[PDB]
Amino acid sequence: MIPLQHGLILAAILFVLGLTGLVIRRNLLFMLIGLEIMINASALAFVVAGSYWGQTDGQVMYILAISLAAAEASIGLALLLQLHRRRQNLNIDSVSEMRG
Amino acid sequence: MLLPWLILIPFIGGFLCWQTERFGVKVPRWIALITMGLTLALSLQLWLQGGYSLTQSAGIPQWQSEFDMPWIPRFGISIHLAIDGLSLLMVVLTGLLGVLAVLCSWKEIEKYQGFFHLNLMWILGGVIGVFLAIDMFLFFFFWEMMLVPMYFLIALWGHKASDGKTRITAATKFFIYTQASGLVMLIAILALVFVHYNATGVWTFNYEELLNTPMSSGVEYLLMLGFFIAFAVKMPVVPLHGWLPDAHSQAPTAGSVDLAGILLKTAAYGLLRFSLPLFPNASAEFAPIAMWLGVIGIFYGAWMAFAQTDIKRLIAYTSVSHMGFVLIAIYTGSQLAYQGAVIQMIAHGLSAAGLFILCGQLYERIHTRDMRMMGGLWSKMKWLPALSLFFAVATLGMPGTGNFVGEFMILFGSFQVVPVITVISTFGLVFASVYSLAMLHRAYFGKAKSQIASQELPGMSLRELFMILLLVVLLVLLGFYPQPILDTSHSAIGNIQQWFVNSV
Amino acid sequence: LLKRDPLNSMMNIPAVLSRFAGKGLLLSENGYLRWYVASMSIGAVVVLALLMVLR
Amino acid sequence: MTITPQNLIALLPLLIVGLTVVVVMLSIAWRRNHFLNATLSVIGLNAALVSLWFVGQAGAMDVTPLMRVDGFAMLYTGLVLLASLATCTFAYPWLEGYNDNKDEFYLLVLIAALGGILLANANHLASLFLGIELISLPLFGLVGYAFRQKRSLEASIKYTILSAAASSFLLFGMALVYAQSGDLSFVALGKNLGDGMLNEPLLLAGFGLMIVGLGFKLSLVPFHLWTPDVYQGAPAPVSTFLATASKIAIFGVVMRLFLYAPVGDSEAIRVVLAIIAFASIIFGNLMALSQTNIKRLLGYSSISHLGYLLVALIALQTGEMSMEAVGVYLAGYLFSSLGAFGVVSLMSSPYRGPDADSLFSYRGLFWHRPILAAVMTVMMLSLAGIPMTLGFIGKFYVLAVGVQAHLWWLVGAVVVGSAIGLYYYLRVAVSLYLHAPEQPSNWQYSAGGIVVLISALLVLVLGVWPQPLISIVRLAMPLM
Ligand SMILES: CCCCCCCCCCCCCCCCCC(=O)OC[C@H](COP(=O)(O)OCCN)OC(=O)CCCCCCCCCCCCCCCCC
Ligand SMILES: CCCCCCCCCCCCCCCCCC(=O)OC[C@H](COP(=O)(O)OCCN)OC(=O)CCCCCCCCCCCCCCCCC
Ligand SMILES: CCCCCCCCCCCCCCCCCC(=O)OC[C@H](COP(=O)(O)OCCN)OC(=O)CCCCCCCCCCCCCCCCC
Ligand SMILES: CCCCCCCCCCCCCCCCCC(=O)OC[C@H](COP(=O)(O)OCCN)OC(=O)CCCCCCCCCCCCCCCCC
Ligand SMILES: CCCCCCCCCCCCCCCCCCCC
Ligand SMILES: CCCCCCCCCCCCCCCCCCCC
Repeated sequence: MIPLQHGLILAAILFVLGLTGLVIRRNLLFMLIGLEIMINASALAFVVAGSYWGQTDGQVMYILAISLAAAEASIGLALLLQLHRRRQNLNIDSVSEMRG
Repeated sequence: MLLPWLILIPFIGGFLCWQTERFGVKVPRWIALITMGLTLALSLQLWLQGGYSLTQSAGIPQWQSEFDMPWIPRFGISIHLAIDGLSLLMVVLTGLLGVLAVLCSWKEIEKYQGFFHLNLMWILGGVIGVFLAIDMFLFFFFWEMMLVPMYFLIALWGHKASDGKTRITAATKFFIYTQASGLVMLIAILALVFVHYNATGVWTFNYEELLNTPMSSGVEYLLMLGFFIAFAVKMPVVPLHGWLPDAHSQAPTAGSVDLAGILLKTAAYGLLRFSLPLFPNASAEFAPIAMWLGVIGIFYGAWMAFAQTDIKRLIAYTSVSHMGFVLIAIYTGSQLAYQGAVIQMIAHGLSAAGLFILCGQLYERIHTRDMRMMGGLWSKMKWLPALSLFFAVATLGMPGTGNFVGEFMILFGSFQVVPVITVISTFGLVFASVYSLAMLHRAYFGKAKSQIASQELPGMSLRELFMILLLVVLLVLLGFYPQPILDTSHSAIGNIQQWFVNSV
Repeated sequence: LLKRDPLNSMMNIPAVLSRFAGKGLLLSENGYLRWYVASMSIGAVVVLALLMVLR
Repeated sequence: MTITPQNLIALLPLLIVGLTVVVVMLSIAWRRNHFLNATLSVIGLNAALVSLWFVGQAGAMDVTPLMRVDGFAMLYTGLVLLASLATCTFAYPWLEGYNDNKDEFYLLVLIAALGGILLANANHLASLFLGIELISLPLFGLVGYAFRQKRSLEASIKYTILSAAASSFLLFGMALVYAQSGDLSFVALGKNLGDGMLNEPLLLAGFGLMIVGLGFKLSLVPFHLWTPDVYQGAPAPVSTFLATASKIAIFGVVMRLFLYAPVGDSEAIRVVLAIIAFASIIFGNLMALSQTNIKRLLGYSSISHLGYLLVALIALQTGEMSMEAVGVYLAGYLFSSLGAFGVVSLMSSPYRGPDADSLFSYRGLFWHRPILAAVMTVMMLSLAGIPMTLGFIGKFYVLAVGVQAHLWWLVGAVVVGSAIGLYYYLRVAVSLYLHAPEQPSNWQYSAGGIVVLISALLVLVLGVWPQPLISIVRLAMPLM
């Protein structure tokens, strides 16, 4: 009784909001937060699609998605801590040394 | 069976020149001399045993000798060599110029001399492979293979008085011109092979089988344009000529590198063998454009040659105008104009070789190429100004030299085909006399315009003088008795002409 | 009038255009990660819009 | 489906690389020994190559709903394993200069090779996504392995952020595709369509977002801006792996996805990929024109060469030998990139610490490293598509495939980009032999030198005589 279009539109809205947060925020922590919003939105879209078809593959894709989300959040926060302890500054525009 | 050895003896000789540098610093020149002499001797033996004067025209294909061996059987690509009269004349000419290039690099004994001789031999073997290959991929492979040793000779062994970045710029311009034109030719080759594959069903790159491929007029015109662009870069045809005087000016200052790589004209042979037979209708439709490009090349090259203050650039633009004459000859349908084109190619090779060797000797005597810094050199040198007078007279189109024979047979046949273009081209001969006399007046006659010209200079060695006199004798004999060359190229030229005019 | 080769120059002008286009394209490599994310999102918009237009 | 013992035979390189990961990790847990753990890693990868021989002695079959093993998968597994072995060999002297722990490097290289093997056999959207992530996360570690250096930390942060964003794009596209088509296997993407309804808007949008993720991974325009910064900032063996193995594996799974999907022969996707290939060729060559840094130059070179590969992919659903062209080009590109990045790695090894400079300074390399200069100029000629090199054979295959499919815009793009490449590759190769004013002794450095020399010899020999490589690639065909 819940349309597939509505669930996919909700997932698309969350994905777009996470991408906007990734773009407009200069702090690296908020960039990681936007990345987490984007990957959670894509996982929600997989769950919506799997629930529409009555298949378990959507939740399996969700499980792989959140495995990726956990591991890359760990890596990104480790790199954030390294940047903080090497520069005392989380500005992502300051770490821009290599240029064309 | 001797054609693979005609290609392989330069490569093995270059490898042995590189390797035998450890045995002595003045060793690899003898190895290069021996291998170029072996290549010339094998070419002359193929000439003597071929019986080209008694051969009658029987239609394409008609090879005096042939060799085939599968190379990439997936695409139907094979090492497929063949020789007839035109290819034989070109192979003898490049063997002779290779011997002259080895002798011109004598008494230049530095470190990594063996690699210089390796690059020279690989250029010569690539030129021979261009003249011998009769399948499309092997022809393209030899066409592009010469450019790497040529690039490194210009960039690393080039004109030592330059900035160093000018040599790299000239070599890069040459390489980009020739390799991009080659890639356009490769696209045309691949499209022709695919048209044949769709028409018949079998992969082939063989030139004999790719003849009479049924295709529409537009597709044939496009394939002809790709082939013509590749040949027009190396002919040179204006405006694609600009690499040539920069490559000549920044070449290694012995002058041997010019004779080895820049002086010979594989593009006129390429037009004759792969443009008229493969696309006869397209060449027939393209003929007015090509002939007007030849006229523009004649006059533009003469005007550019007059305006130079450097001798090497003057000789380069002289080459541009002569190749304009040859390009006019090719797109007519005359056996007489084709024979004149063959004689003019050989005569241009001999006369440009003499001019470039004499310019190198003059530069190593006076340490400048600016004609504003030299003058009155007839009274200061022993042999060089008189031989330079002879070779400027030869490039002028003087009867008694083979340049006259080639140019006037071109003009006779072209007047039988296209009279207006012939009239304009003979006025181009007047302009040729103008620039030859301008060079002679600025360089050797008058008062000395600098302190370096107001001194007695050492005479030429016996080796340089004897090879220049050999070129003089060859040009005079070609002017007075050109009949053996005509009888050699007659059957192949007749085959090309009868294929070109009977299919239109 | 011809002493500096005009045909050589009008064949040299593709090299001038290539150098100018390369210098212009190198302005996108400014080293800013937010611009790299923004360019990825711009490319996503362009690809999706092209696919919707072409259908 | 269940896993029969024959299916276990077909998973042999994957099993051997996973077992090597476990064994190397337990050896690190025993004692931190650089030589033993590097040796165990390279032994595991060589055992995976011999297991590829054993897989070839078996059949070609679908080992899971997820994996399909065939000659295609075997060829890409071999390419990934060769790239990983070369990366470990180049890494040992560089890590010998390193000061911190230097065995987690080999663990991460093994896990990235495992992801490359999974992408080589990937027949499913789940296996594609998992293989991309198994490639990506160890590369997050490897690019910032020398994180005390500013450039490596910068490249690590850029690569991590952008690859997480691209994985989000790819996953959202996969979710939209799964919303349209009820199956996640490659052969069922667009299967439930007909009568000219192949261009379903949701399916095209999902493939567009997947194209965004994969084109980030392949450095295709306009998802290419990360490439020179990450290539310059990463350690040089990491740059070798990132240039060869990641690109080869991801392009192989893209090739199989476009071969098997019924939406692969879509006009809209073909036109979009043609635009991306044109822009990639022209932009990579134009941006590499004025580069004095060799690693940035090779990054832009990778952009243009992946553009040529994409041109070969566009003609896949029309012609036949596009797979053969991709195989030959990928072999040549692998060997050329291994030689070039290995020369860059050998002259930058041992590691000089985070404080010292790491510029290559290739001018006048011949007068103190003549063999490496010869290898580097052979590789520069090969990346330029010069005849007598295998790079020309790949370029000839790309041109023939484009001419057969009447892709005239892409053919002209290849010609123009090749001319621009001629300029900058020749600039590097001739700067190798000039004169520079100013500015080892172990068998692992010699092993790296032997690797770059064998790559140069393979490039020259297979450029002169390319029939064995063509014959090898032609018998490595997937299930039709
Ligand atoms: C970085 C910036 C700078 C670098 C990039 C610059 C641009 C590079 C690209 C330039 C070339 C563009 C494409 C030229 C080919 C166009 C092909 C074409 O229009 O084909 C249409 C048609 C095909 O044939 P079709 O009609 O199908 O045949 C069946 C029945 N006739 O064709 C025909 O019917 C025949 C058409 C013949 C005339 C068109 C070809 C013109 C070629 C121009 C160059 C040569 C000019 C003459 C020679 C000058 C000296 C070399
Ligand atoms: C010399 C030319 C250039 C070579 C470059 C190679 C680059 C890629 C390397 C890996 C390529 C693997 C390609 C394998 C394709 C096999 C396709 C196939 O169907 O093979 C089947 C065949 C057995 O035949 P069949 O009877 O058909 O089997 C079915 C029976 N149920 O079974 C086979 O064919 C088995 C194949 C086994 C391959 C083992 C490879 C071991 C590793 C060799 C590395 C050499 C060094 C290279 C690096 C040098 C240094 C950088
Ligand atoms: C910058 C350099 C590179 C320039 C870009 C690359 C070349 C562009 C060529 C454009 C060609 C346009 C063709 C337009 C029609 C296409 C559709 C068609 O009907 O093609 C005709 C034909 C296939 O139709 P079919 O019924 O099978 O006929 C077989 C017999 N021809 O088609 C065929 O049979 C094959 C057609 C081949 C077309 C020519 C390919 C060779 C190109 C030569 C060099 C480029 C053109 C000249 C130089 C321009 C300036 C650089
Ligand atoms: C007559 C029309 C019909 C026939 C057309 C035939 C086309 C193929 C044959 C002609 C090709 C012409 C190429 C002209 C440029 C040659 C390269 C050159 O001049 O390089 C030298 C120059 C470096 O020297 P410099 O300027 O001092 O240094 C600046 C950097 N520090 O280098 C540079 O400045 C940068 C060089 C960049 C790379 C070279 C340019 C490539 C451009 C595309 C090539 C294909 C063109 C296709 C046709 C276009 C229209 C004619
Ligand atoms: C066919 C292979 C082409 C690419 C390899 C080129 C390198 C070959 C081996 C090295 C030779 C270098 C010679 C350098 C001579 C420099 C002389 C400078 C002063 C004149
Ligand atoms: C900045 C670099 C730009 C490079 C552009 C290269 C363009 C090459 C020429 C392409 C010509 C394509 C012609 C296609 C004609 C198709 C006609 C089909 C009729 C059915």
